Amino acid sequence: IQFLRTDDEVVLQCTATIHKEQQKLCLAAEGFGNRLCFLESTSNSKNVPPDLSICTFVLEQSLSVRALQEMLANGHRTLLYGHAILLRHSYSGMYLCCLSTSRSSTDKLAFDVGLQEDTTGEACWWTIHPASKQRSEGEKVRVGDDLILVSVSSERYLHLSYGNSSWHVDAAFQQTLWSVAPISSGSEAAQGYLIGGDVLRLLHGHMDECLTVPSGEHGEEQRRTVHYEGGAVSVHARSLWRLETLRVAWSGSHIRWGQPFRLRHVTTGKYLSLMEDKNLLLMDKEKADVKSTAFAFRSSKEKLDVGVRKEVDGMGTSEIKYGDSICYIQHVDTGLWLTYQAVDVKSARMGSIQRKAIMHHEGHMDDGLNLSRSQHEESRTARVIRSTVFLFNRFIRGLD
Amino acid sequence: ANVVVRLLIRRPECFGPALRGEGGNGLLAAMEEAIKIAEDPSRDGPDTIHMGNAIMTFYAALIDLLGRCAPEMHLIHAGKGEAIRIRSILRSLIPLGDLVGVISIAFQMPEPDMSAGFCPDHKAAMVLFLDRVYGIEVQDFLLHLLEVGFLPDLRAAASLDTAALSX
Amino acid sequence: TQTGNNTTVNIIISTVDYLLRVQESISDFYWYYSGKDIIDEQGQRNFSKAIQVAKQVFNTLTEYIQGPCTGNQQSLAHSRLWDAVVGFLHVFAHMQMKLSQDSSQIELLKELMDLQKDMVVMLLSMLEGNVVNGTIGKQMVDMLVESSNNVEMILKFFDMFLKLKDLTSSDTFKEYDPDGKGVISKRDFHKA
Repeated sequence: IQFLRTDDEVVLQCTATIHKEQQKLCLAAEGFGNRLCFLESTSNSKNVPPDLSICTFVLEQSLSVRALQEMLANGHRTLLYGHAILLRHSYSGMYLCCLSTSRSSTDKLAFDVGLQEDTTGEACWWTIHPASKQRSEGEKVRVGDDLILVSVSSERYLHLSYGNSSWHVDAAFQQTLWSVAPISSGSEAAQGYLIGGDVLRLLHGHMDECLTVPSGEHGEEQRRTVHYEGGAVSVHARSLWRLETLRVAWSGSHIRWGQPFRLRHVTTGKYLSLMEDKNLLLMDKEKADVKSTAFAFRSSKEKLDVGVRKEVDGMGTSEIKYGDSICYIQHVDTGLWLTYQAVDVKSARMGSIQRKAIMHHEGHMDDGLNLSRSQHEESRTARVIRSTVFLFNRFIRGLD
Repeated sequence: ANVVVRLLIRRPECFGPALRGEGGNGLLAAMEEAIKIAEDPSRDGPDTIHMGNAIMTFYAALIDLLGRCAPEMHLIHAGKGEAIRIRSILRSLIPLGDLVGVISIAFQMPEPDMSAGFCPDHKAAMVLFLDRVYGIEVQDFLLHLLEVGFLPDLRAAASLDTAALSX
Repeated sequence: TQTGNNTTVNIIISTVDYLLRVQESISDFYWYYSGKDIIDEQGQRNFSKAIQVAKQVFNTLTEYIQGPCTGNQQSLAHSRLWDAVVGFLHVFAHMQMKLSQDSSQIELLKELMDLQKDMVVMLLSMLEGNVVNGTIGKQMVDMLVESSNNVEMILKFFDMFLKLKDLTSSDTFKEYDPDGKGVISKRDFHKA
């Protein structure tokens, strides 16, 4: 019943039944480094989580065909069928458009869909149509409605093309159903309050230290180690974290206490995993189990409530702030709590001051985890750092 | 013209499977296969319907429809947007080199023969389609087209003394 | 609701649906008539015909809710009448400005103003049984904040043309040119 307003972050998912197996494939865009889009596996999120950060778009304007053609020949509105929309990528800030070149030799007549900077022309606009006879043009669209996206320039459908390895959405004449899952309703997002899908870091009340990993001077296996550190790391790329929630809809809502969410490292792209024989480390996406990598924030140390909140399909309630919100990390499996150690012996105390973070039952009643969100500049810099270091490391081995 | 293009592209099955699909390439192979089928009577009815000639006529009719359905001679297309879009759709569906190759086949000039095969009228549809969708405005393109598709046919037409069975 | 039968159908909702259809049609025909300040004979006829049709539909809706029947009140409240009426407000706010710059469209302007009067009396007949905290008032303030721009333009129009009956023939303009039938050089009028 909830309508799709403007200036809201939404997700474009679809269902694909290939090889007698159904799957939910999403629309994603890397933005920096490449132009064409690709697909993301929202389903099968048990061992491999989907990168929801790059599968989020925002609707800028919703004009009719006449208004669009008039503006081309030259507000919180409501999305209607038959209108034309402008899908701006939420992260990169570029705009979704229909490219002109071709990549799939199997479709000698289809075009690609990607991102572009300027909003001129008919390529960056997409007209909306229903996928059922019960809704005609001009009616208001609501959540869960199956939609059909048609290019304004090429007059092609945003089609889900099938391939052995080229699972890439293109602009073909065979239609495909697309579901619109809201993330942030664009409503009054409580300033200073914790929002889902945010990139932030942790601090202490009277220690001025942050949770981080070793820098690039050490190997990747040494960067996998986790500890606390102060100083210039307070403003650093390897000190930021992302709360990747488990839901695919409304994941950018007000995060409340107790709900599970993965902790993603923006620089390395890995998650805080835990195997009981050792402490917590960093491990990649291809084996990230939900139970192993799910965490939560408690407001106390007791175990009064664990399975109390199940699912809220909405924006939620503004509960957790950034400054005056002392959280406590709690795993969904072991239920342990953060503890700071003294791994550096007295022989090397005055050198590199690092106190490893071991998660245990008792802990110390002086943690005082204070949230601190990082500006959009810092987040974009850290993610493009990860992307370019990944591409450059692959290039270095491929050339070597 | 606009609604016909819209309907044809919405239901893409109207085009020939040799031209459209994940199988056949396009008009070149279609025309070659039609020529071999027309010459070989093992792929026909053993006044019967020559399947090769019928395939050729179908493709010629489709191309003539697309050509006459092209927007204009750029009278309104110069300042219109939808005309440019329709022209781009037509160009993207049918490649130019395929059309040039199909034009350059140089049918024989025959004691008469049977005209229930590659009729010379099939080339006129391709010529009209080239003129309307692409046109002749490039010197090297015009010269190469004349060289590959017109001089042999022009010689075949000029090589008549009395046996004129095909006007 | 034809109580006594077994498959009752709502005629009020169907009338609202037809009104919404004719409203979107009028909006599209206007989006076609944007930029060109010329209305031909067909451009006059096709507008007057739809104006008469919309006026008749509005009169039918007024008669549906004219008597204080809370049933039809709530039926119009929980329906798609608000979209039709906000579309009509949006098209009026621009036709009122477009038809006034040039002549040969005074008949179209008069018919449109009549249709607007019938529409406003229709939406006024929804409040004859109003309560200080009724739902119809909430919906009405909703459609007002949803079309504040167009209604502000139309109020500016009405205020601008209502501040003229008193601004001219009360203090000075009546004795500027006392010749006979109104004659003005249009330059003394400007300063006036």
